[PDB]
Amino acid sequence: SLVVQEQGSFQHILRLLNTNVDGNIKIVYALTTIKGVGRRYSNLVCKKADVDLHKRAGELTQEELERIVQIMQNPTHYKIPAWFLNRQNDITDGKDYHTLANNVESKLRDDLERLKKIRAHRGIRHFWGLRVRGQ
Amino acid sequence: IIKIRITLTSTKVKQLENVSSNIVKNAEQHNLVKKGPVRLPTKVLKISTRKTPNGEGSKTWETYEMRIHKRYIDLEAPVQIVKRITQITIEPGVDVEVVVASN
Amino acid sequence: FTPVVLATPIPEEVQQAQTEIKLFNKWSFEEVEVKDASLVDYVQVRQPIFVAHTAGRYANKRFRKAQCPIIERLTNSLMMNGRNNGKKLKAVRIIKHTLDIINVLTDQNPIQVVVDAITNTGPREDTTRVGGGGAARRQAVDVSPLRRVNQAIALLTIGAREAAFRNIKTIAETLAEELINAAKGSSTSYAIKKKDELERVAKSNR
Amino acid sequence: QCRVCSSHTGLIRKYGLNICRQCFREKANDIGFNKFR
Amino acid sequence: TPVTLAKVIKVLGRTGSRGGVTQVRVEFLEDTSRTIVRNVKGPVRENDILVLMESEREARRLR
Amino acid sequence: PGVSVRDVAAQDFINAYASFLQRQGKLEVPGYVDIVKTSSGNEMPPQDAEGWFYKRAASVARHIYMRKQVGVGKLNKLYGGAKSRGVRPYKHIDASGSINRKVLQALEKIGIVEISPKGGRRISENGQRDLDRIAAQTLEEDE
Amino acid sequence: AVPSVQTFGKKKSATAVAHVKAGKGLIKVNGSPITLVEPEILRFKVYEPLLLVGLDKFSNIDIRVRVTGGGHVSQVYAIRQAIAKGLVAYHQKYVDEQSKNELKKAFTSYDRTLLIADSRRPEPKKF
Amino acid sequence: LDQEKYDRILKEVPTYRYVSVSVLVDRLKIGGSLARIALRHLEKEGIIKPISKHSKQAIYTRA
RNA sequence: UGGUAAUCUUGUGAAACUCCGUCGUGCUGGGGAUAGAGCAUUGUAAUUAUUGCUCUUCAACGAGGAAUUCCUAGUAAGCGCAA
RNA sequence: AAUAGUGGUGCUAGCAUUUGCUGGUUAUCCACUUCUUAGAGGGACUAUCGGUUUCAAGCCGAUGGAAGUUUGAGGCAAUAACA
Repeated sequence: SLVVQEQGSFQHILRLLNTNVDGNIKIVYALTTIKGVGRRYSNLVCKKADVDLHKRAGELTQEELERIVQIMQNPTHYKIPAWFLNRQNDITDGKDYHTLANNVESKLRDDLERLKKIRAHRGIRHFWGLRVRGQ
Repeated sequence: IIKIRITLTSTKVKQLENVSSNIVKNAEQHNLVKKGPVRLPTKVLKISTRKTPNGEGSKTWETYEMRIHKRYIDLEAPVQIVKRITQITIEPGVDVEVVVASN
Repeated sequence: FTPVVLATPIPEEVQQAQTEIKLFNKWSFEEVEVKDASLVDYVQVRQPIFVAHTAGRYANKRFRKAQCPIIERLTNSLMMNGRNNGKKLKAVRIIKHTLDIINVLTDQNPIQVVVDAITNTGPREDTTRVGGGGAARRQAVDVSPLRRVNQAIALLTIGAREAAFRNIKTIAETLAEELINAAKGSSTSYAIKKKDELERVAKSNR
Repeated sequence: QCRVCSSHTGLIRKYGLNICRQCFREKANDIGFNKFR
Repeated sequence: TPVTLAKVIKVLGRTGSRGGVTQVRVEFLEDTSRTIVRNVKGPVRENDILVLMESEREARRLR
Repeated sequence: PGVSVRDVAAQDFINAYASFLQRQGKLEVPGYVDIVKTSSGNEMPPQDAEGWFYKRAASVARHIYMRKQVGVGKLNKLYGGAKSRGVRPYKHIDASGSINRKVLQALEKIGIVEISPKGGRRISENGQRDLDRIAAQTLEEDE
Repeated sequence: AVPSVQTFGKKKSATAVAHVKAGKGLIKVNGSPITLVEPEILRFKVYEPLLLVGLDKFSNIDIRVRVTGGGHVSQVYAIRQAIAKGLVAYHQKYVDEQSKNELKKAFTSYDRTLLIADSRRPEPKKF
Repeated sequence: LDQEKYDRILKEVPTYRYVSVSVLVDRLKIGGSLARIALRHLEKEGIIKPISKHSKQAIYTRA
C-alpha cells in the first residue's frame, strides 16, 4: 500500500483492569489476552467499536480504551442478544451479565462451594467430584 | 379395447424367457399393438454375518446373495383376447400382474 | 504465424510457437546436454511434454520404469509423509513455480540446472548393505547405473523438506537454491554433503 | 423374540424376517439365499 | 581424475547373504581386451556404462 | 458477437457484479449481519465486514442461471466447508437457513427470481432480459 | 443432412459423450468454451488434441461435448478421449483414409491413451 | 518507528537479484503483513518486474 | 406434499483437493484435552453430565528409548460418511 | 426403451444481434438407439516373429491387441487329542 511512519508512542504495557497488553498485534487479538473474553466474544465489540481492524497499540485514540469497557460494562445496552453471553439466568438473581478477566473466579467458588458442602439447590450427589476425585 | 400393462418380477431367469416369449407369441398371432419387454436393472440382496456359532476364533465373514429380476410389457387389446391368455401362462415361482392404467 | 480464427475466439498466444515444433509453453527440448556416459541411454526421454502429468504404466516391469520423463519423476517424489500422499496437483504447482525462479537467478536454461546436477549426485562408489556375518564390515562393491539415477534424485528431494520445515521460507525458495547448489560441485548443500561423506568412507572401505 | 438356539441378541431386524443369526446359516438355503462370491 | 569407463558383457548371477549384489562380466572401453568381473550392486542388464575407481583390486567371488 | 451467461469468468464475474451492487445499496440488510456467521461449522464471522452479504446474494443468482429451480434445502447442502468436531472425526457441513431465506426473498423486490409452478424459485423474463443484460454489462470488463 | 457423428470417452467411470456437427467451429465443453476449465494447471491437457495437427481443419466442424461422473481430475482425461477420436469419424465416413492415418499416426506416436482408454479398474478389500 | 521503514527499502531496493518475502523478513521487526505490504506498495512504484503471481506466492524481480 | 419403487427423497451438489484473500513463525490466530452459566429435542423415565447447538475457558502436547506392524499396481497411503 | 436418453418439428424467453449462440416444457408431435439397462451370442490361445535351453517342458524380449502378473478378485473342496 504505502509507508506511514508514526513516532512510536506504543505501549508495551496496557492498563485495562490489570491487563498489560503487548499491543503489537491486532486489537481483537489484544482483548483475547484477558480472561472471560475470546475471539468468539471480542469479534463483535471491536466491530461495535467502529475502528480499523488492523491497528496496533501505538495509534489508538485515548477515549476508545474507555469506550471498549463501556460497551463491555453495558452489554445489553447496545444490541447484544441473549445467546452472546457467559453468565445467564442466575440462581441468585436471574439476571444476565458477562465477566471480565479478574472476576471469572468470582461467581465460581461460592457457586461451587454450595454444591461442595451445603448440599445445595441441586448439588447433593454432585457433591464429591470436585471434592474427592477432582478437588 | 384398452391399453394395458403387465409386470413379472421373478427369480428363475430360465423360467422368465419362456413366459415372456409366449406372451409376445399369442399377441402376434392376433397382431395387436405392443411394445417390447423392457428389462429393468436387477436387484441383489446381501447380508454379512460371521461364520461361527460361538465367538472364539479368527475373523472374517460370509456374504449371502439373492437376485431379483423384473421386466414389464405394455399392451393394448380387446378384453376378450387378453382375459383368456393370461390364465394359461402359469408356472411356479412366477408372478403375473395386469395394470390397465389409462390416466 | 498466420493466426487463423474459429467460431471459438481462441487466444493467439497458445498458438504462436506452440503450433511450431517448440512444445512446452515456456521452454523447449532442443537443449540436449550429455555429461556422463551413463546418462546417454535413458534419462533424457526425447519426447515432448506440456504439463508433466500422465498415467504412466511403468510399474509392472522394472525397465519401463526408465522411460518416464525426469520432470515427472521428481514430482512423484514430493509425496513425502501422511499429509501429501496423493496431492499431485499441489506438486506440479510447486514445480512450475520453480523453473521461473531458476532462470531469473542469472542463468540460461532452467531445465539444464537439474540435468547437470544429477551428474554429480550419482554416487560413483558405495558401501555394501551387509554386516558380513558377525564382523560387521563393508566390502568391495559398485553401483548399477539404473540404480545410480534412482538414489541420485531422491536425496536431493528429501533435504528440501527440513530446509522448509518450520521456517518462514517456502518450498520453491528451497528448491531454487538447492539445485543451483547441486548444479556445481560445492558440497555446501545437504543435498551434496551427505552423499560425499558416503563416498569418502567408501574410499576407505574394502 | 428369542427364537431358538440360545439367542435373543444379534437378531436380523433387516428385511423383516427376524431370525436369530445362529439359526440363520441352516435356514438360509430354503429361503433362497445362496453364496456366490 | 582416474576414470574407469566400463561396459558390461555377460551377467552371471547374484551372490550374497541376501543376493543383494550381482557378479557380471564387464569390459573396459579404452582397452577392449580386458575380461574382468565386477561385484555390481543394482538392477543390471546388457550394455551399460560403469563408472569405477579401483581398476584391479576386486573380489572375484563372494561367500 | 453475443454471449450467454456461460462464457465469462466464474470468480471474477461475481466480483465485478457485486461491486456494481455495492453501488446499488438496494438490499434489505438485517441488523444481525455483524453477529451471525454462515453456518454452525465455520468458526468466525467472515473477514469481509460488508460485502459478503453482496457476495452470497450475487452467487445464488449465478447458480439458478443454469438450473431449473432452487428451493432452500439445496443451497444449505452447498457452501464449501467441513464441520470440525474436535477430537472426533469430521463430517460434512450443512448451512443455516435464516440467512438464506430472506436473501432469496430479497430479490423478488427487484424482479429477478420467483416461484415456479413446479415448486422452486426461478428466474423469469424479468432477469432474463435484465440480469443477462447486466451480465452483458460485464462484457465491458473483458477489456 | 449435415455430417454428424457421436463418440464417447471413459476414464475411471467418467463418461464424455460427443456430438460432431459442421459449421464455423465451436468446441463446447458442457455448454461453455474450452478455454475455461477449473483445474487451471491441467488446462493444456485438453489443448493437446488440437495442438498436434494444426488449427486448420475446423472451419467446417462443430463440437458439443457433455460429461457425467468421475471427479475433478478424470473428466479432464475423459474429454480429450472423445474429442481426439471424434475427429476421425469425419475422416472415416466422409474424408478419405490417407487423411485419416496421417493423424492416426500423429496421435499414437505421442499418446497411446489418447485413442484407447485405460484398463485399470479398482479392487475389493478384506474380501 | 519512522526510519527503519524508510531507508533500507526506499533506497536499498534494487541491490538484489529478485525479490520475495524471504529478504524482507531479515529484520525481525518487519512481520508477515509488513513484508507483504512492502511489495504491495512497491508494485505501485514500478520497480517490480513481475514474472508470476498467485495467492500463495509471487515471483518478482526488480527493474 | 412426493415416494411400495430405475419414476419420489436424490444429480443423494460428500470430503480432500481448487483459485482469491487474511494471517506470520512465537509452543501465537497451530492443539482443544478438564471444565461452569445456558436452549432444544426421545421416551414411563437422562442426576453419575444418553446425545445436540450457544459464550466462556485454552491446561498435557516441539516427531517419540529399548522394541515391534489386520494392509501388494489404480496396489501403499490419505479423503469418505452409505447399510 | 414416458419407470433410460439424445435428434428434430413446434407453442416459448433471452437474444450482440441480423443468419446466431443458450434456454422453453408435457403430451408440440415425429424419428432414433451411440452413450444406458438386460437377454442372446462373440472374442485370448501366450497369438505372430527374435533369442535361450538335453532344442524338451518352459523362460525372456519384441510389434499387434479392450485385454498378454493363473488377464484382475473371490467362492468351493477333510487329516487331526482344544470334552
